[PDB]
Amino acid sequence: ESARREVESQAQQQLERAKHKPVAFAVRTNVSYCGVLDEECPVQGSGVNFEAKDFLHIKEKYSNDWWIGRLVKEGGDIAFIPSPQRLESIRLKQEQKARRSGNPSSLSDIGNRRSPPPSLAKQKQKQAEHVPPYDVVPSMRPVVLVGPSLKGYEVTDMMQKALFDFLKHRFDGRISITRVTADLSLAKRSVLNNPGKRTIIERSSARSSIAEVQSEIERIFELAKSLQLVVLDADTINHPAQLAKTSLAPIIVFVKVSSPKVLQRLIRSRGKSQMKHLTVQMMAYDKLVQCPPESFDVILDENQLEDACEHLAEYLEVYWRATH
Amino acid sequence: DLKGYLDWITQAED
Repeated sequence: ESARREVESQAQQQLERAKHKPVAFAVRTNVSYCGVLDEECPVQGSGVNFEAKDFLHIKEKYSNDWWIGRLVKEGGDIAFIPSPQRLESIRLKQEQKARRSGNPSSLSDIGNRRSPPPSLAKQKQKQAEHVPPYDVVPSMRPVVLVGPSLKGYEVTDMMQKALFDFLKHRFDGRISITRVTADLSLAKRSVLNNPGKRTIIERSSARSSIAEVQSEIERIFELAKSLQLVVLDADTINHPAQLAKTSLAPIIVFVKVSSPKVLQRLIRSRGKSQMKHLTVQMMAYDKLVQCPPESFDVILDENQLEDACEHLAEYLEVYWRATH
Repeated sequence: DLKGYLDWITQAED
């Protein structure tokens, strides 16, 4: 076929020409699929072998069924990612190879109950939750420091502030750090079409601060669109589970004390205004370490400042190189 | 574990 070979040359030429163009936006996957095994790809052999919970970058537009993208790994080339409708179509192909998909069981019962597949056997139903396979996540995952206890107290604030200072100085010219006083745990996507569109409604949500929470969500996306590294300084985060179900998916960096005895001796030497909060502070210390390590992204358990700083720096440096 | 977590916890602001 002369049509497939000619469109192959044009597609390859487009990839070479577009290899030096700015990145437009990014999405996040949640299903295990391969971009090479599919026979509908316009270019064969240049697919992506991605897995569940992977990050892809999109630069230009191809069509309503396919897109051009590249991985976030070091030295990642350009691959093709199926469209959400195409992924929905290929999801239906995964559940059709089975013997049955609707109500009629095939337990040696053939010839009596035909039972044509109703709407319950298609994608029209099962819309109670309808988790989207593709989500419009920010262009990069933000960096957040959490623990070992609640923020706003003396024991906690300098440790992140000094760590922010080291990140700011080492990444001079490529860092943009801002303090978000608004809440970040209420970043929802399937609540309503437009919750509190106007502030003059004088409703429960119109007069509340919820509209401020969602307004800051788009600010992060635009800030992440600048390609510069961003670290959030919010003090409304105490557990990765509160931000786990959000679309931000930040880099959960956990710094922890080696022993509770070490922490309970640091609080004593701080000042009389801090032992009043010792009881509540110790509550967060035990509940945060009870979270499994795999929930967090990178751990900071070193007892020396120099050991942890470059341990975190190399994780951030490799991300900068891999995403370029 | 205490010496490294005491100077750093105070020198950031003080």
